[PDB]
Amino acid sequence: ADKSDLGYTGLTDEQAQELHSVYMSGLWLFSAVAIVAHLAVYIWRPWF
Amino acid sequence: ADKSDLGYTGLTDEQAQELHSVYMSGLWLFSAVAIVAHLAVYIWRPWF
Amino acid sequence: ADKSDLGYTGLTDEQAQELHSVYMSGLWLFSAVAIVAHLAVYIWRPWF
Amino acid sequence: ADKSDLGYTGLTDEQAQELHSVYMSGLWLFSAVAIVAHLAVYIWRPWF
Amino acid sequence: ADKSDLGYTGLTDEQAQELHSVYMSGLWLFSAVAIVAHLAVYIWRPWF
Amino acid sequence: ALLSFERKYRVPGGTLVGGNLFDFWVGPFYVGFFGVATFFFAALGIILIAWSAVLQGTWNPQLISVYPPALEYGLGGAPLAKGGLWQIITICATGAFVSWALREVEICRKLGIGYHIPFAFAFAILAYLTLVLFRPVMMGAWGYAFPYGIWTHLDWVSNTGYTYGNFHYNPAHMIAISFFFTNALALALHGALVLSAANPEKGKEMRTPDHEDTFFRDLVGYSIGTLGIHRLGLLLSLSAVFFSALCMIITGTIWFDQWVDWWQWWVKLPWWANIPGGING
Amino acid sequence: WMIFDPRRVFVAQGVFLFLLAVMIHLILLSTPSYNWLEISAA
Amino acid sequence: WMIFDPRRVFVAQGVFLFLLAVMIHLILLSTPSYNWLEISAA
Amino acid sequence: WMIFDPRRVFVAQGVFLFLLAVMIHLILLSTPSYNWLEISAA
Amino acid sequence: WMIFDPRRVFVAQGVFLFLLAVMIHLILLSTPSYNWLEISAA
Amino acid sequence: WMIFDPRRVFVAQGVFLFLLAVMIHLILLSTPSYNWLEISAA
Amino acid sequence: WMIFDPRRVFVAQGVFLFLLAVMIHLILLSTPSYNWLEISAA
Amino acid sequence: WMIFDPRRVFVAQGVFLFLLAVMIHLILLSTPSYNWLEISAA
Amino acid sequence: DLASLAIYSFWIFLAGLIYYLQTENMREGYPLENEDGTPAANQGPFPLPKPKTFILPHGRGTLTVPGPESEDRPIALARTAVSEGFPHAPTGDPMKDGVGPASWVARRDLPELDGHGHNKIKPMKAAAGFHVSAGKNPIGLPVRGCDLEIAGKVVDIWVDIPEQMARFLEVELKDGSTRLLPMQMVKVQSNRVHVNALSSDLFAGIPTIKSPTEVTLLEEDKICGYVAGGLMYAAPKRKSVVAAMLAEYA
Amino acid sequence: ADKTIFNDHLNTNPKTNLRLWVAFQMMKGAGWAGGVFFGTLLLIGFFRVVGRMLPIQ
Ligand code: BCL
Ligand code: BCL
Ligand SMILES: CC[C@H]1c2cc3[nH]c4c(c3C)C(=O)[C@H](C(=O)OC)c4c3nc(cc4[nH]c(cc(n2)[C@@H]1C)c(C(C)=O)c4C)[C@@H](C)[C@@H]3CCC(=O)OC/C=C(\C)CCC[C@H](C)CCC[C@H](C)CCCC(C)C
Ligand SMILES: CC[C@H]1c2cc3[nH]c4c(c3C)C(=O)[C@H](C(=O)OC)c4c3nc(cc4[nH]c(cc(n2)[C@@H]1C)c(C(C)=O)c4C)[C@@H](C)[C@@H]3CCC(=O)OC/C=C(\C)CCC[C@H](C)CCC[C@H](C)CCCC(C)C
Ligand SMILES: [Fe+2]
Repeated sequence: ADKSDLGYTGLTDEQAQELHSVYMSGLWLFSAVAIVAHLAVYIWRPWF
Repeated sequence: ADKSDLGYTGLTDEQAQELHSVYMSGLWLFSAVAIVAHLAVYIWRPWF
Repeated sequence: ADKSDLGYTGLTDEQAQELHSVYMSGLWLFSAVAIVAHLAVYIWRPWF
Repeated sequence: ADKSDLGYTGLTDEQAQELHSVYMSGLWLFSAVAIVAHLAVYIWRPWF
Repeated sequence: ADKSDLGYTGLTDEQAQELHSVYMSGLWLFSAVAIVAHLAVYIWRPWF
Repeated sequence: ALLSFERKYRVPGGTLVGGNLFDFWVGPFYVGFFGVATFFFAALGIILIAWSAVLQGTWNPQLISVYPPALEYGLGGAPLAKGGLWQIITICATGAFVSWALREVEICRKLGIGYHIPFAFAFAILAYLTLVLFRPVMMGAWGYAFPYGIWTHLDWVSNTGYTYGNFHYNPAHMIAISFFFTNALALALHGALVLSAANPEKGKEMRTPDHEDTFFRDLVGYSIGTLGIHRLGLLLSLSAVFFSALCMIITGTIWFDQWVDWWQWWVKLPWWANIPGGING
Repeated sequence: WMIFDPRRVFVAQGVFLFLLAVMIHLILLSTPSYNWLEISAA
Repeated sequence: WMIFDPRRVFVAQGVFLFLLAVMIHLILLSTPSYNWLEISAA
Repeated sequence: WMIFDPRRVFVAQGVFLFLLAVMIHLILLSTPSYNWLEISAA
Repeated sequence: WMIFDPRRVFVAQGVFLFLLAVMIHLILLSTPSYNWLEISAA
Repeated sequence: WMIFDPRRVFVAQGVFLFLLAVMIHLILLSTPSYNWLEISAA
Repeated sequence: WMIFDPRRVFVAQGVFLFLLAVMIHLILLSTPSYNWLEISAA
Repeated sequence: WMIFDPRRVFVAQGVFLFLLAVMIHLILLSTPSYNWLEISAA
Repeated sequence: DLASLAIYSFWIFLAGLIYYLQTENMREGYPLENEDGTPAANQGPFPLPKPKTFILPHGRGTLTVPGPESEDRPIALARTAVSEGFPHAPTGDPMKDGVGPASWVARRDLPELDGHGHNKIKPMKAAAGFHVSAGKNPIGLPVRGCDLEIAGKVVDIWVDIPEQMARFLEVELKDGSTRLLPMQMVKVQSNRVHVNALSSDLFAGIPTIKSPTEVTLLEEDKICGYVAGGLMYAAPKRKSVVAAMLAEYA
Repeated sequence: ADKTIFNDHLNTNPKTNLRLWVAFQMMKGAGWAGGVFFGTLLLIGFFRVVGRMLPIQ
């Protein structure tokens, strides 16, 4: 079933129960897994 | 409330459906799975 | 909430809804994640 | 059902159809069946 | 002399109205003083 | 087995989210959620005294050695018995330090005794870490570490402990000793501050905390009470370690030189600068 | 009777054998003369 | 549910394969006579 | 739901990070002068 | 009016900049004299 | 709440600027590039 | 408000400078390039 | 009280006679003459 | 003496010092009893010693210790597992039968005595020693329970002399029927108090101290134990409590 | 307002998530911060974040 407004859907507040666990925490721990890797990659070994 | 006799809990009929289907099945789903897997373990590599 | 039978819980037929997607295909595609990798590590370069 | 005094628990037949029915599984699969492992042992290899 | 009025603390909401203003609004009398004296050190003496 | 009053205290829970799946009382011991964890950690760990007993040499924990990696291999691994197999022992050790101090909470939340105990082992968690993690990650490789033994890391601390001249010139070290000899300074009178009142000499009526205030005010001029010397045991016994993990978090990684050469930063002062005085003069 | 069936009969066998098998492997790996990858290094 | 699905095997098996992954990274990436990426100098 | 949850970001973003990581692998694993895993014999 | 607001407005800006930026990344990767770690080579 | 003001926060405006000003001025008072103080010698 | 006035404005403001003035003059007493009084010969 | 019974023989006495056995063996298995295990060839 | 002598008067005279010491710490508590009132499994390799005579500080009798060990006080746990090992659960609500996280004991009716001839713990309206007579002085402010709601008003202090300390914080109810509450859990910051143990509609379940000035050693068991009762269960399961009971720092 | 079973609500527009939640609970998460998640962040996180263009030669 769909509603009316924005986002609806949405689906307020299915916009803050499913865009939070895997959208934020999925991409924030895709930023807590990617940034860290670089810190063994930036200098080993592009400098040669 | 807790009862009395043999034995609780429980739970007749569950002497041959609970303590024989996930209890005596272990004497098979691995005890014999050992006997077949050991045909590829017992000879690797005690003989050099 | 809980039943009495077996698995119950269970919980038929969630014993085959929550132990089919992540359990069966769980140890199946992990047999395609861990095993297919073996075929490029057996010899490169344990053979030295 | 709660108890009070010596020497419950105990007691019966929570001792008869239970404690008699599980302890011999630890006092036979390791008492006389442990002398069935003595098979490939008593001759291999005390005598060289 | 702090942020607002009698009494503090304070406050409810608070925290959403205390630690967002001591680094930006308490720094609106400093960050604007910082904006100017940084453009001159975009050339002297980063490059010697 | 359980005690006589251990009747009312028996209640399931304590563990977090999942249930009472792991909390079965095996004997006098507690096997909570971190109970079977330490069962997993203590079973593999006895083998780690026996592994490099066929790779390094001897089979007796007298000279058994799984050495730390070398100094320069980088941010990575090692050989094996000389680092690689050493690299596996720690996360069990520490993985077992952790599964113990935090299986206490499955008893702390289980009843209602305080959470200042997942903590007094965390100065032991922050005292064994400073020799396995805090040091050898930065100066080159995991080669800056001690051996696990009981006679190997002995001839590693002395005849191999004068790299910095003498370590007594190390001020916090010596303050983390101005903190350590004071532990049994206040266990020696507090372990005897409850002993001799029901057993005075034999027969006499028992003392109360007013005789405590005519024995210790009749001692050393300071009587902070009886709750001032359990704030005077947990003040003797946790901190000789952060003044030693600070005697070494700036020793070797910044000062791998003589700490006997540190006590010439004190004689340098504009007032008595160009002046040789005594002994020095 | 008693013990468990819906609680502790599928888990007293999972990490229990992992506490008796996969950490038993470390004995047949404490070898480097046998070993299924350290035979060549002898 | 016999086993616990969103408990024992959703964040407790992801580290159970993480259990046997990196401890062996300090054996096979180790070994005193292998490497095959480190000794690019000798 | 603004976007699709069990459709566009449970495996479709799993081929979004996967579509990036490996197409560059054969640029960084490659290169005529980096390697540090191939050139260890010659 | 028309078009899509609960559909093709969060999916016309997710595979459109990725089809104008990340595919554009390849031409500034087509440099190996510039390039953000090839400077060591040239 | 959970952040003092009559005791804690008063010292975080008067001398926080005093510190993070001169504390960064510390290491740049005798250096072989920027200078701009001890240049006054010729 | 909040913090005390006659303990940070009258005399305690005077030690915001009393030792804050003697410190900067305890660095340049054994210094030649300035001095400006240590020698008064000619 | 003082001395009970039905717990010592299950997990303690089995490792009391064994404890009474263990500190005896590694000397008579290693005496200048006895041993009786390793030697059976010559 | 010699190079090989003195290490033997030690592998022996002290090899039983974990043995002699353990029993001296295994006085109280032992013997071991089962889950009903029964001569239990055993004691251990360091069994409990037969006690010596204990003289008490204010003539409280021939209380030898280990002393009373039987089942005097009421206990109410419905035995879930009749087998010894698996835990037990209370009857109705666990904070009424007194079983689990909230513990107490039945003692003799003589409160803790000092040596002056008077009792140990008294309010500020039982010791005119230190008072209020300068500026504005805070002994009378509102409070808050774990439910995150006002609980009462505390306007007094139970004084101490030998330790110069405090043990309770007395609450003036709307009525006056006495109540009590411990001392170390507390966490006060500004102008209102916050306790994070019991909800603000479970404070009357805390016994009225038979006297508002006296604490008999009999009473001083549940009175500092009911808060521990709310440190285990509290609180299933969803919403506000998850943002209250968990997390935090201190 | 109340379900009787415990001490919260299902949904309803007003009253619920109105001025609770982000008001009282995790108010310590920020007040404690500005010194712990800001003070241990001046010579370590910056120690490895500049490496990006400079060591590339
Ligand atoms: C057995 C071989 C040596 C020796 C081996 C060692 C070793 C090893 C150590 C010392 C240490 C010390 N030794 Mg010694 N020491 C000996 C036996 C003694 C005897 C004695 C025979 O009765 C005395 C009185 C001392 C005296 C002392 C202390 C001054 C000092 C730290 C004690 C401490 O922390 O306790 C705390 C309780 C106290 C009452 C002491 C507090 C007194 C003041 C505060 C400490 C003065 C030290 C110094 C000046 C610090 C400045 C003080 C500041 C004003 C706070 N030693 C013999 C002669 N000793 C430790 C040390 O720090 O080296 C100097 C150290 O690691
Ligand atoms: C050259 C000789 C030097 C010197 C050589 C060294 C060296 C080397 C070191 C020190 C270190 C220290 N020295 Mg010094 N030291 C000297 C002599 C002394 C004397 C003395 C009076 O003689 C004293 C009192 C000290 C005191 C100190 C401390 C400042 C510091 C201790 C840190 C520590 O151990 O915490 C650490 C706490 C722990 C490791 C406990 C952790 C507990 C863990 C979590 C649990 C383990 C469980 C276990 C595995 C299981 C076993 C139990 C079984 C189940 C039965 N040194 C002389 C001056 N000293 C150490 C240091 O400063 O670095 C921190 C150090 O490395
Ligand atoms: C400043 C902190 C001080 C401290 C405090 C402290 N230690 C504590 C505790 C506290 C509060 C406990 O509560 C806990 C305890 O049980 O009380 C004694 C403990 C403890 N302190 C212990 C030892 C210990 N503490 C030490 C030091 C200190 N403890 C500090 C002085 C030291 C020394 C002398 O450095 C030792 C040897 C244990 C008896 C006990 C920790 C109990 C525990 O956590 O067990 C978990 C371990 C396993 C499950 C085994 C698995 C590990 C692997 C299988 C093998 C480990 C390899 C490793 C190299 C072991 C080698 C040991 C030695 C050869 C070095
Ligand atoms: C079991 C071993 C542990 C231990 C036990 C122990 N220490 C003990 C004792 C015990 C049982 C005491 O009974 C005794 C004590 O009373 O404790 C407070 C003591 C003690 N251990 C102390 C220190 C100490 N503890 C140590 C360590 C240890 N002691 C171990 C941890 C050490 C070491 C490591 O060597 C030292 C040095 C003291 C605190 C105390 C000893 C009390 C004493 O003998 O002092 C006598 C009093 C004086 C000498 C007064 C003179 C003061 C100055 C010498 C003169 C200058 C000041 C004067 C005021 C001039 C100013 C003029 C004025 C007139 C105005
Ligand atoms: Fe004590």
